[PDB]
Amino acid sequence: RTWEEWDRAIAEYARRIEELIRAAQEQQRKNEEALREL
Amino acid sequence: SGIVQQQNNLLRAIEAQQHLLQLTVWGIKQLQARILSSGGWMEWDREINNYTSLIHSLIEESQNQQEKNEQGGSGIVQQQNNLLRAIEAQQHLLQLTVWGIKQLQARILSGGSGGWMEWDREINNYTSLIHSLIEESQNQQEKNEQELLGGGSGIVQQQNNLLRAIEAQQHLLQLTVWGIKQLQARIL
Repeated sequence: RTWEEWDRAIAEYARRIEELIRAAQEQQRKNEEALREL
Repeated sequence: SGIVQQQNNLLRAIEAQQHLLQLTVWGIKQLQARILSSGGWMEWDREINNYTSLIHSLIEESQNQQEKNEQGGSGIVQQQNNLLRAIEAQQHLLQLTVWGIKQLQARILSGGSGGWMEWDREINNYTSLIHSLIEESQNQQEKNEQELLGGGSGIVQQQNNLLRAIEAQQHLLQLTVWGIKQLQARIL
């Protein structure tokens, strides 16, 4: 690869992780709540 | 199921972090071919390979288990073990890239100025934090493996632990990226 491509792949993966983490955070809350109700 | 779905979210975070980590290994390798000709770099390479193959094996196994689990709850405790091992392995691999960035940085830049003292502080802070989170997850994991056989209270807790470890790992990955970028702009 080139360094321009690398820069793009970096940013894309970073954006994907930030999204996954936001989704995991939301699911954690939904699970902890459902667990509190039970 | 929210629990199974959370396992999937974590596995996929690890997976994507693994590609980010491999990208940093490559950027280091480019920098190292431009700056050096081994002085510990032979060993470093062998270590990079070893951890990389182990992470792949743990990721693949976790992929296996994610399939079974999708539909008592032991397959999710077992998967959690593999996710934790993947995170530990990734942490080792990230430490290797930290060693690599420092070696190269010392050849071409003084450690003062340019955000490097801060970079060093922040690396030490999140290294300590992720080691504590890993320790807490190992305690929780051993407890979960005991409470089975024989519910899903420590399962949800462990999801929380693993998530926090992932998040700290992401901070460390952002730091290594910044370090590599500084070196690239400097001599490439």
